[PDB]
Amino acid sequence: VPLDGGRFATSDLNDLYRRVINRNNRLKRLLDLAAPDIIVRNEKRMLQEA
Amino acid sequence: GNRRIRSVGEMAENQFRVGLVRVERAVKERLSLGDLDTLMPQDMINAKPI
Amino acid sequence: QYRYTLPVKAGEQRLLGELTGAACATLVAEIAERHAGPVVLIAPDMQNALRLHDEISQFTDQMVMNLADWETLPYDSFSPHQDIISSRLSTLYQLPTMQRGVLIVPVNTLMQRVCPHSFLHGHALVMKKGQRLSRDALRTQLDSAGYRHVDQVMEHGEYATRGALLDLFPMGSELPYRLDFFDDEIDSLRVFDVDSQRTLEEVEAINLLPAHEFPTDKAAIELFRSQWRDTFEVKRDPEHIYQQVSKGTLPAGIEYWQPLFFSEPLPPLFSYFPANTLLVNTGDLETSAERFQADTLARFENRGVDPMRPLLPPQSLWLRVDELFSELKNWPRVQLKTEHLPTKAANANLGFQKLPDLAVQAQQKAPLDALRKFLETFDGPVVFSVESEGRREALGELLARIKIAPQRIMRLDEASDRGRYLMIGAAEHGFVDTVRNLALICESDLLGERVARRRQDSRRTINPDTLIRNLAELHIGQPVVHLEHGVGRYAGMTTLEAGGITGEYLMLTYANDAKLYVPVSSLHLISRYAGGAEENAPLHKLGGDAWSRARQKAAEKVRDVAAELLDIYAQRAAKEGFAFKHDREQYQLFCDSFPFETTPDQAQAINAVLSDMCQPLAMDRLVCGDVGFGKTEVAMRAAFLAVDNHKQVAVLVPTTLLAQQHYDNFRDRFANWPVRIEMISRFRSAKEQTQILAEVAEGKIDILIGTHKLLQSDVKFKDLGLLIVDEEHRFGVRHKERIKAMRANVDILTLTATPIPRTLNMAMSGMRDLSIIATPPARRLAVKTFVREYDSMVVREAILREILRGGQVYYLYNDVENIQKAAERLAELVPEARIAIGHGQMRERELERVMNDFHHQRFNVLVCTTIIETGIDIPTANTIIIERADHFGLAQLHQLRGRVGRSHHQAYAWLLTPHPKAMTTDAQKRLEAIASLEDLGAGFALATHDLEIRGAGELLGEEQSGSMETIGFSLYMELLENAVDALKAGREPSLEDLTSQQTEVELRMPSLLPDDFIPDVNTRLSFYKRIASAKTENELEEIKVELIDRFGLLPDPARTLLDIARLRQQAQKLGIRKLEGNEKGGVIEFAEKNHVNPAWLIGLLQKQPQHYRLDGPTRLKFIQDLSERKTRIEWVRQFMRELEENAI
Ligand SMILES: Nc1ncnc2c1ncn2[C@@H]1O[C@H](COP(=O)(O)OP(=O)(O)O)[C@@H](O)[C@H]1O
Repeated sequence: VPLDGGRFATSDLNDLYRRVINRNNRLKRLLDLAAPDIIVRNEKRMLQEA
Repeated sequence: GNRRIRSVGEMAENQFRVGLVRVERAVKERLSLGDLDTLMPQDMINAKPI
Repeated sequence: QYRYTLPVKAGEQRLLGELTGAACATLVAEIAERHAGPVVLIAPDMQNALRLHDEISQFTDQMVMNLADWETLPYDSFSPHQDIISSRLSTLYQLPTMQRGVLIVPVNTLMQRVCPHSFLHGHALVMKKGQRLSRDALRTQLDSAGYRHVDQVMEHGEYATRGALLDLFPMGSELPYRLDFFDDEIDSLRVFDVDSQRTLEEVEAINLLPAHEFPTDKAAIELFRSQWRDTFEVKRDPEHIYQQVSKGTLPAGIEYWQPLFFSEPLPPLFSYFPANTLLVNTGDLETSAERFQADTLARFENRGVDPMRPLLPPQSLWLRVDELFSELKNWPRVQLKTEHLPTKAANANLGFQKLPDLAVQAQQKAPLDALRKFLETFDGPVVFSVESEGRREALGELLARIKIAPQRIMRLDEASDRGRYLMIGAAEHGFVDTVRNLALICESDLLGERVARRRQDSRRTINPDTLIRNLAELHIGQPVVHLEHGVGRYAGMTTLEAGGITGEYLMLTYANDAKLYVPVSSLHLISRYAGGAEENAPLHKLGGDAWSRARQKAAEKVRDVAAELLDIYAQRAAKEGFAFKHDREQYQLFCDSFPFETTPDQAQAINAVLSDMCQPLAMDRLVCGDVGFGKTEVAMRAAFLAVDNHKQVAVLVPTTLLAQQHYDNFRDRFANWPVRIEMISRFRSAKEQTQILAEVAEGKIDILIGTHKLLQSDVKFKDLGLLIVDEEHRFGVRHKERIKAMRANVDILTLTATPIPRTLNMAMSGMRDLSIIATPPARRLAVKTFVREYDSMVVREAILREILRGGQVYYLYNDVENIQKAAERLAELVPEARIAIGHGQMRERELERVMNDFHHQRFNVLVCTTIIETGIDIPTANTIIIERADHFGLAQLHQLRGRVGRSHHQAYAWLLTPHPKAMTTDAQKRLEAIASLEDLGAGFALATHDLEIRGAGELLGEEQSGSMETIGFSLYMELLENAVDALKAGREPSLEDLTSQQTEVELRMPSLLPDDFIPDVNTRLSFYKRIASAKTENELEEIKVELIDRFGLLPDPARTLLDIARLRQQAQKLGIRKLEGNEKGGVIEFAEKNHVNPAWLIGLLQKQPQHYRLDGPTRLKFIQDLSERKTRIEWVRQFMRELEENAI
């Protein structure tokens, strides 16, 4: 919902969905580019914590 | 004889003393900061925490 | 003949004196060259030791080593970095028998005790082929180690000895080795099989070094536990050291629990000295040993607490001082010291007079007066002792100014009666040896003054009659000048208390009735008024603090970015990139010039670079990775491929220093190919700039390096084919794409350390490529990192841990106004450190002095701003202390963590924090991110932490970091392709050349089409096309009324835009090429074939010289108070209306 002052609601579940889909898309691209593995290890760590 | 009244002035004293402790730590770091020779006792202390 | 005999006795001392700087090094070189036997120099401290460690090799040729000391503090909580231990024991292996050689140990090490030699001669083996030893000798040494003779060896603890061939199967390795002794010597190192008995490898020197200095196995563990239960008391704790080692694992400082891992008394390393060894002394021991022992004890009862990790008494882990001075009567000893002992036997003072005042300055007219007046009157030979090779040429033309010829010799004995020679070495100070009249002069013997300059103090020279000569009969209300502040009204004398001292003072009233009470003692600062205006005198306000002057109200958006970024992006996506050509063997011969081997990830990064370079597409590749991972040679292989296709490689870096290293790297790597490589910065002269940039158009320089000077709207590459940009997270957006504005389909390759969020997001969203690198070639260190609260003793022990290692400390404060105070605040906190000051705002000569003196270890701790972020060398610096890590960008946090390290030494990094609830939440997220990731390869994911806490910036604007509620990327791509096919719809000229052919009409006034008037950036773009392509005022007005038709009224930015276009029409009509205007006036620059009425322009000049000056032939500076921009527009309008009325 807009807060009547030009911005939106807080709505933390959309924030968490945005965060998780960011990590997921970033990791998908990272596996697409065939990075060396130690990068995608801690990215999978980050997505799991997300 | 084990419980005492602290009235209006004593609590205002305590709140004022808490504010004084915050501003004296601030002005203490400001005084330990150099360039004292051009300093004044007005920019060194700030009326916001009191 | 030499000068002095030596101590050869059981305990004799040999006193030597008259010793100035760096003479002791060539003296002990003499000692080593004259004594058939070892030389062990005892050092007073690490620093001098390390300093002497490159001194002595300058003067002689023998193999010279330190003993690797444990790097830690006494009773510290840190492992000594096993590799160092591996170096430590190794030297300690050959220390019992080493015939010739020089070992420098410090009193920190020499007071330390070592392993009991049972473990070393039993549980370790280094053996080289040039070791003349027999068969049964090694047989009985294996027997004494406890090994078993099996003639078909398979088991740990076995060896074979048949005929001449000996075999061994150790505790350490799973393989036996064949020895083949001949003529009382070792003659094979044959790695043969456990069963098949044929050789795997022919070795010269076998290195079976134990994994620790101490026994580690089970029997050692129960022996240790027996010792601990005898000494300390065991508590039920899963972190207590007894249970911790009982689990088999190890804590950090475990080695400081030394003697429990042997159950023997520990030797003081004197046991490891050879038979007739010669100890040489430096400074004294009789001082430093005392205060080291005092520090040792003070630290011991400082941590003689804490049943979690209790400590042994220092009597086992060290000698006592008296114990040292007893064992120092067991060896013939030399004491070198810096004064004149009078006379006795076993004593000599050798003429080593310090150098006279030889110094250079720019203040005198001929700078080398002292040297030019010294050298003709110095009867002996003269030696020049330059450190570096290229710095040799820094002396080469310098003494050529005094016309004096250096010859390169190697040996100090090479001196003649009178001759001038250069010596390449590592000295620091010179001297005259008056025995042979020899003179050694260091480079640092030239620049003795690291001096600043004073100022102010004007009225202290005004001792005139107005000072009143301290009359003390002054009246009240007298306006009185007090020279530091100004004039007040004197209001009497007053007594005040001052902290247990009552006093009498002169109360003086300044402005806003602020009192000031100078003492009656210092009455001479006080002067009577001189202006004669005693009843008209002003009043100064005290303090002069006008900071309030930082309030508000600056506007922005003078120039739109979004349309132009969309334009350059559409132009790139419209045209096609260059398909490069690759030669196998020509590229392979370039690969041969690389004197290394590519790590496999580095290779495939290089392969992805070339297999994108050679394509019809345009390269746009991030080559992100951690610093020091080998990024540059990727760009080398890229450029070579580019440059052989004749494509004029352009290199961009954001500082002069990085350009300076890059010039060396490029020139040294391209040392065999017909390519000319140069650089440009502010350090280049204009006369060099004016030929380099001109020649760029001609183009025999193919590789050009520089700062922002390339992006200065004058550099014209004749055929640009490769952009390489380094150290990305700078450069805004405009500087980044300002080069691509020149050539739409240029290939761009961007190196970085940690990419900025915008270029990270745009790369990860498929717009640009990404190629990550990891796995550094040399095994570098993850320099342990901490984030702790500010604590005066924590920073103290950090400083101490670094300085008794011997290196230097970067201590960064990043506020120049108080760094002077913070210097002494640190300095009496650590009184034995040496602190100098360095920041970016000094006078640009003392800074270089500070950094070079730092580079020559003349002081230990440097207080600094973030000037060090420019990435200087000197890896001896090994500890960063960021005092207020609250306000520092996370990318350059990683960068500063990259500053320490660069060594096999374990670097450290303390990140001081304020109190956790005081700081910003974002700062806490930053510090949790930096405390999470301490590895190699973690730079990139740390940039993924930089993103997603600040928001990756807007995809079609500036401001690389920020949430900003941008253009959505799917909508971004749609607008992009719409621009693409609308662009290639009918071959529409790129907007950038509509910039170039346009006359310069800059007026410092906001002239654009605002986003509210036109939301669609394609439409605003094509309107920009139509206005700058419009060539008639009729078409300008038609476009204007069409805009009005489409969107209502015409706002002021649109109106100003359109009339500037009108002005451009008559500017190009007359020949008025360069028009700049401002508030103050501006410059009208005409063409060479201009429509200026010359006589009428002279009439303008002679009717108003204040508003018309020809400064140049066609440069007319007009000075007008153009306060209103409407008046500015009408002024310039009516002015060119006058000029067209006078057009010819
Ligand atoms: N494949 C390799 N094998 C051995 N050493 C390498 C290799 N690649 C790089 N190095 C070493 O690492 C350094 C490379 O650093 P460079 O790419 O010049 O800049 P950065 O320090 O930013 O990586 C060089 O000093 C080089 O000696």
